[PDB]
Amino acid sequence: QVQLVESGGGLVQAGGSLRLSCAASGFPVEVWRMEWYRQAPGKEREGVAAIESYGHGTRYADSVKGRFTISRDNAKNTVYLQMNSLKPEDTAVYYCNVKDDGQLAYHYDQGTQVTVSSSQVQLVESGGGLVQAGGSLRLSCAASGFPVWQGEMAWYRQAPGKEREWVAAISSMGYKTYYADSVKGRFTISRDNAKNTVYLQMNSLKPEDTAVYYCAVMVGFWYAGQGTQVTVSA
Amino acid sequence: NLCPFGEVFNATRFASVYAWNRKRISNCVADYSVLYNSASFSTFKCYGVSPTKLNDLCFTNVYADSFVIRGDEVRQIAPGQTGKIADYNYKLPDDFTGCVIAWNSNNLDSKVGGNYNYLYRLFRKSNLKPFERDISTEIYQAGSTPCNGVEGFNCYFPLQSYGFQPTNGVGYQPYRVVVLSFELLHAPATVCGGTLEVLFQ
Ligand SMILES: *[C@@H]1O[C@H](CO[C@@H]2O[C@@H](C)[C@@H](O)[C@@H](O)[C@@H]2O)[C@@H](O[C@@H]2O[C@H](CO)[C@@H](O[C@@H]3O[C@H](CO)[C@@H](O)[C@H](O[C@H]4O[C@H](CO)[C@@H](O)[C@H](O)[C@@H]4O)[C@@H]3O)[C@H](O)[C@H]2NC(C)=O)[C@H](O[C@@H]2O[C@@H](C)[C@@H](O)[C@@H](O)[C@@H]2O)[C@H]1NC(C)=O
Repeated sequence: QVQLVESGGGLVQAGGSLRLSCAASGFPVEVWRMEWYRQAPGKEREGVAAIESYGHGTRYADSVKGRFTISRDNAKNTVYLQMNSLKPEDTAVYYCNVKDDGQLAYHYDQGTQVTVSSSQVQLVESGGGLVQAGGSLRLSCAASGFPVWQGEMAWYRQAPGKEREWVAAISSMGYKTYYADSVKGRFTISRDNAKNTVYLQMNSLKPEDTAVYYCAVMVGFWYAGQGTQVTVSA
Repeated sequence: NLCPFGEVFNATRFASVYAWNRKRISNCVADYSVLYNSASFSTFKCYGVSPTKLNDLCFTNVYADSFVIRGDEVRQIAPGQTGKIADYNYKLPDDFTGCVIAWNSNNLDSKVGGNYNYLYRLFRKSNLKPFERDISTEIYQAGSTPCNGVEGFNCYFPLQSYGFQPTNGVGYQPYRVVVLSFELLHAPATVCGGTLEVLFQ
C-alpha cells in the first residue's frame, strides 16, 4: 500500500551531477516532511536534505549546502535530490524517508547507490418487555455520574420512524411532576435518591404505548440512556 | 437567548488540537429541544462537578473547548496525563473541575485517500501550562546547530498532519473532543428571573 522507491543513482566522475528520485505511493508527498539520508562506507547514516510539508521550507546538511537541491513534484508524488559538483565524499547509499510520526499507522519504516570517482456519566434503562394490553410495567433508570436529585429527569419514547414523544418529567431538587396528556392517570414518574434511580410506573398499557422508552437528565442539553423496549399486544 | 449547546456538538468543522477552539456559553437558557444519548458519546466523564450544573447559568459561565485528536489520545484529555497532546497541544490542570466528552468522528473527519486537514504540534521547547494555547510556527531547533535560512537538517517545522483514513483501526480514527469548564459568577446573569412545561401542556 505505502511505498517509497529510490532511483537516480550511478557511478559518475568527481564534479559531475546526478538526480535522485523518491517515488511515493499510498500518501501525498506534500502533507509531511520528506527527507533524504545517505550512509557512506565506514560511516553511520546522515541526514542530507529535507523538504517540509507544503511551503514550510527546505533544509540541508552543511556538507551539501550550495551543491544539492531537494524539491517535490506533487503531481508526480515524487521528491527529488539534484546533486551537482559531486565529490568522492558524496559516495554512499542514499535513502528516502517520510516523517509521518506514526500517522501511516500500518506502515513500518532499499536505497540507491551513488559512487563518485471522577465518574462516568451514564443512564441505563431497564424493565421493558412484551405485555398484554391492560397490563403494567415498571421501568427503572440507573444513573451514574450525577445525583438524580439534582437534575430534571424525564422519560420519552420513540416508535421507529416516528417522532420522539416526551412522556413524564420530574423537577430538579423537587417533586413537581409533568405528564403528556396521552398518559395522564396511567403513568407515574418517581425518584429514589438512595439508589440514584428514577422509575416509570406504567399501568393500563395500550398497544399505542409500544416504543423504545428512554430516561434522560437535563444537563444544558438533554442526556439520555440506551432505551428499553416496550411492546404492548392487543 | 437559547444556550447554543447544539452548535458545539453538531458543528460541521472542528478545530485542530494545537489551535483548539473555545466557545463561551453564558447568559442563556437551556435548549429543551437538544438531546444526546449513550450512543452519541464514547466518553462523558466529569471531575469534581455534577453535569447538572450545565442546566442553570444564572451564576455560571460555561467554556466549551473543542478539537480533534486520535482515538488513542483521548485518554490524554484528563488530569495528570502526559504525551504529545497533553504536553504540547491541550493541557488540563491537575485540579481540573469540569467534564470531558468525546465521540468517534471517523464518519466526518476521515475520507478515502486520507484527511490531512487536522494538525497537532509535534515539537516544543517546554510543556504547556494548563489551558495554554500555542499556535506559533517558529522552526524548532532539535540539534546544536541554530536554524537560519535553509541551514540545518535538525531544524523542524513544528506542526504535524494527522492522516485519518476510514479503514484505520479505531485507535487511529479521529475523535471529536469537548471540554466543559465552569466559571462561578458573582452577580446574577440577566437571564436569571426554558421550563419543563414547554414539553407538557
Ligand atoms: C446532531 O447530532 C445528533 C447526535 O449525533 C450523534 O452524536 C454525535 C455526538 C455523534 O456521535 C454522531 O455520530 C451521532 O450520530 C444527531 O442525531 C443522531 O442522528 C443519528 C443518525 O445520523 C441517529 O443514529 C441512528 O439511530 C437509530 C436509533 O434510533 C438507528 O436506527 C440508526 O442505525 C442505523 O444503522 C444501523 C447499522 O449501524 C442499522 O442497523 C439501523 O437499522 C440504522 O440503519 C442510527 O444509528 C441517532 O440516533 C441520533 N441521535 C439522537 C440523540 O438524536 C442529529 O441528527 C438529526 O436528528 C436525527 C433525529 C435525524 O433526524 C438526523 O437525520 C438529523 O440530521 C444531528 N443534527 C443535525 C442537523 O445534523
